[PDB]
Amino acid sequence: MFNNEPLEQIDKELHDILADEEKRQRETINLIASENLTNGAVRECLGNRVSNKYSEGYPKKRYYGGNDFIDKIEELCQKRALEAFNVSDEEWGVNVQPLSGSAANVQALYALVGVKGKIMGMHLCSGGHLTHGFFDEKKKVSITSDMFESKLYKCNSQGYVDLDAVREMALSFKPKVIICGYTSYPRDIDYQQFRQICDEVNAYLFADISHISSFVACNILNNPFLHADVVTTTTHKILRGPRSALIFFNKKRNPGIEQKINSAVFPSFQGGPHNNKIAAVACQLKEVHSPAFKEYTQQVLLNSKALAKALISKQIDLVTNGTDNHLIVVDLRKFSITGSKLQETCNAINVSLNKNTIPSDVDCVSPSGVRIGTPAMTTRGAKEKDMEFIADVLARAIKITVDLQEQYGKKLVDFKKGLPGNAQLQQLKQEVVTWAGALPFP
Amino acid sequence: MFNNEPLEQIDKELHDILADEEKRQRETINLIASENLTNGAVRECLGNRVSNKYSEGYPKKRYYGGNDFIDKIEELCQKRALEAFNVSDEEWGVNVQPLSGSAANVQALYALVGVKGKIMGMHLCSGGHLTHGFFDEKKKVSITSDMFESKLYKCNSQGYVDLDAVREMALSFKPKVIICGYTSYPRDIDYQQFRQICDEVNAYLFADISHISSFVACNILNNPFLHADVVTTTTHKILRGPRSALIFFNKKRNPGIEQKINSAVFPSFQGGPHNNKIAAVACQLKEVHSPAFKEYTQQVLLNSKALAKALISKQIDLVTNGTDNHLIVVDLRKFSITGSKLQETCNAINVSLNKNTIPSDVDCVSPSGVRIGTPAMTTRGAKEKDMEFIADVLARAIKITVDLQEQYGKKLVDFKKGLPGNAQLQQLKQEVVTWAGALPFP
Ligand SMILES: Cc1[nH]nc2c1[C@](c1cc(-c3cccc(CC(=O)O)c3)cc(C(F)(F)F)c1)(C(C)C)C(C#N)=C(N)O2
Ligand SMILES: Cc1[nH]nc2c1[C@](c1cc(-c3cccc(CC(=O)O)c3)cc(C(F)(F)F)c1)(C(C)C)C(C#N)=C(N)O2
Ligand SMILES: Cc1ncc(COP(=O)(O)O)c(CNCC(=O)O)c1O
Ligand SMILES: Cc1ncc(COP(=O)(O)O)c(CNCC(=O)O)c1O
Ligand SMILES: [Cl-]
Repeated sequence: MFNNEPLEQIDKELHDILADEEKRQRETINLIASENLTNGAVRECLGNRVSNKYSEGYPKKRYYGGNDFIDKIEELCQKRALEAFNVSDEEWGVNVQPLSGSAANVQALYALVGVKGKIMGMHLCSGGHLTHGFFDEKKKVSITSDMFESKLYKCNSQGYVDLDAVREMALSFKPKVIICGYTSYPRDIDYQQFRQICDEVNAYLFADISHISSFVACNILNNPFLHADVVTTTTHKILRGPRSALIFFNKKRNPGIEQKINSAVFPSFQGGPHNNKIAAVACQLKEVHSPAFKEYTQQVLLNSKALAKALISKQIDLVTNGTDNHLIVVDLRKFSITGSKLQETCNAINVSLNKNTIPSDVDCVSPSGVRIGTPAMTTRGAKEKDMEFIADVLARAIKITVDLQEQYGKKLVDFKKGLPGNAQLQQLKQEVVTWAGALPFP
Repeated sequence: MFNNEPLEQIDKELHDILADEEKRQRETINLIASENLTNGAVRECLGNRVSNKYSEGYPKKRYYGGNDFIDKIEELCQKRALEAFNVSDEEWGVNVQPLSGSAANVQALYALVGVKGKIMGMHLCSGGHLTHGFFDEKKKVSITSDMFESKLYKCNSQGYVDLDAVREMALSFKPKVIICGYTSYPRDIDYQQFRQICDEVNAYLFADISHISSFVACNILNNPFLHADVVTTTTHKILRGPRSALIFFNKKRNPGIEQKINSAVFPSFQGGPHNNKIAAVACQLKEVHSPAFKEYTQQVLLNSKALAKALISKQIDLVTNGTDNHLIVVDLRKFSITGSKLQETCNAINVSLNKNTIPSDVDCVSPSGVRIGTPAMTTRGAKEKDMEFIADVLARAIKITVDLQEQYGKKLVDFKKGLPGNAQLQQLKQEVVTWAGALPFP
């Protein structure tokens, strides 16, 4: 007593928009550091009938009948996750049920410190995530500044983590958790140094490696698993999985952490797991452990380096003057434009990026930079030689933005009046489209 | 630089388990009150490339480029949602970003009362959800008992909500929110009466209609939208959508509630929306508003009434002695067996149900009932006449359970040694498979 005609038939209205979306993705230079493109197999898992099953709890201990094959999927995903990050199931545990990065983080922090517990994270404007305790004088923007007592460490004026500031703050504030691993941080992290500050104050070491996970799995960047108590990561960014998350926990350093984290995910926060996600994660984690995926990840850093190098060669300034990873933050102060303007300009030419703060940004109403990254385009086969074009396209967009602002003014509503039908923008779009639309698309 | 082989080729291990899961779903009598089967259209949305897009924020106010077609999908889903529940966009608003029911509830409660705020919900044992403030003597089991101050009202010894007890509790405790609408409650709710109790003590009325949503839309059961300040619902149960949730809020009764709820969902709790979910939710919400779907939902209640009636005709006791909705709770005290034993027995014959408390239960270690429901089997085409067969199968399972406990003992670990290779169970399983396997399966 259901309707089984295809999407296109049942809902032509929705099917048009999705078809539109697919054309825009195919025809965009996607430079969002946190985006990627999933393969057909990951998307086959996400559409699988396994999302019909309620399976609250954990393997073998399910509050519903008929969970025998769901248990195998969930245990396979845990296995592959410990394999991907080169950890022993004797020493490390992983919860695979968290619905996304933000949920995973609030859950993991709750497990460690409880309500009113103290945490330390990097400030938003310095590259930290919302879920690392972010707040404003005006309000407690994240739940992690409200359900917990949070304190925020800033980076220095060059953009680097200042460990002397982290230690000083940890000694006076005495948090139970210090969060490192970030959202728009272009350098690697001295986890050992964090571990040393946490041992000093008897605080847990939380590493959120969502943005850099693939590097950690492939041994290209530092490994927080040598030093960290908890490691969270989303699966949808550089790792190239579905939208989901993983909480890793060190049983050897913290006996009984396993039950606290598992009880935090369920029944404290979540109800039913999303088994289509877990399937999809299982599938991508198998790809992650092959040497082919390591080649992809290597290519991501090779593209990021080149893209950084080409922008500097066109007199564009970068936070920390470079990158150790997949992402760059461009400082736009020398052109007297905002990242909010460059994002609209770039949207008009099919270039996807985001506005981003820089260390000198006092207020998020006008961020002075944009963040870009290479995972997505590296998935489409762009090589090092291809990065000069992207750098040229971004250079041209900055210049057009400067022209548009001169003509129409620094007010954002006014600036947008300048964009539609602009002949250079139409010309740049056409160039962007022709190159992007040519690339392999999963 | 990706692998585009199909799922079967890239990951044969995982593909087999999923083919196994599909076979088990096809050949199971699924009586889980919270489960259903999605059509191929909803599953096409869930596997769509729209899940590649980061779109943190709300339509038009997005922190990333390239969100033009995502904004249309997200505004289409909100529109279709308000249409489905027969509310005007001038008086009612809806957030469509919550990842699941538990998230929706914690977010909505936070919006209304904040950390340390006071809430009242129905106790777990009496049919309430975990997210309605559930705790026990030993621990704050749900975050809704810890981040909030919760108190729990019980149903009477017959299983019905005791409004007198809710009034008494509200006057002494003075909560800021009262939650009604439940997980294992077999009757309809007098929301007006709740609205009257909330106006007395200036509390918000929260209706969680996850289990009865299709009835509320189709106008078969009482409508909490006439009375409630907030309505939450999952989209994966009787409504038959993907795994997601909706928060509805009453703008007329509560000017400014829109911002509170939207900011609670993001950036307080969540990060990026899962756009494949929102597409999927959009698709099914269109079906929900059709006359075909009302027919389905009427059939759910016609099946549930008949199933109640046939079980009573075989001397099986039901909590409240019947049902006004899609679900029944069988009291197993007269047979001296537990619901945990009947769940295993039923799992051995491909009958999916869950163990469930009844009002006399003092421990969730030994629940005295099972909950069953008709949405799933109703989706497979089962009519009123077919409920006698389901009732026959359940009666036989209870009888076999009694026999096995007699032979092997009351101990749960001992009882399971009875189940494998049991000739009658093999006979019953075979009978279950034959009827289930033949039905229409989306
Ligand atoms: C949207 C989002 N989520 N997590 C983030 C962001 C980022 C972000 C968040 C915000 C943000 C989001 C919600 C609330 C607030 C507070 C406020 O509006 O004052 C800021 C703002 C910006 C920008 F550039 F507009 F200033 C950026 C970006 C990755 C998009 C961010 C930065 N910078 C960091 N560090 O992390
Ligand atoms: C799994 C789950 N989520 N929300 C529920 C449940 C239900 C449930 C939760 C629980 C439950 C879940 C987690 C933690 C606890 C506390 C404890 O184990 O002591 C109980 C137990 C049962 C049962 F029957 F085993 F006793 C049932 C069922 C729908 C499965 C439930 C009941 N009864 C109610 N009212 O609501
Ligand atoms: C370090 C980090 N942790 C957690 C999250 C949360 O992920 P969800 O969106 O799945 O909640 C993000 C999101 N990253 C935002 C961005 O870089 O675009 C992140 O960058
Ligand atoms: C009334 C109610 N509200 C919210 C939720 C939470 O939904 P998620 O599982 O999607 O978090 C449930 C789950 N229902 C459990 C059951 O009846 O089987 C529920 O029954
Ligand atoms: Cl999903």
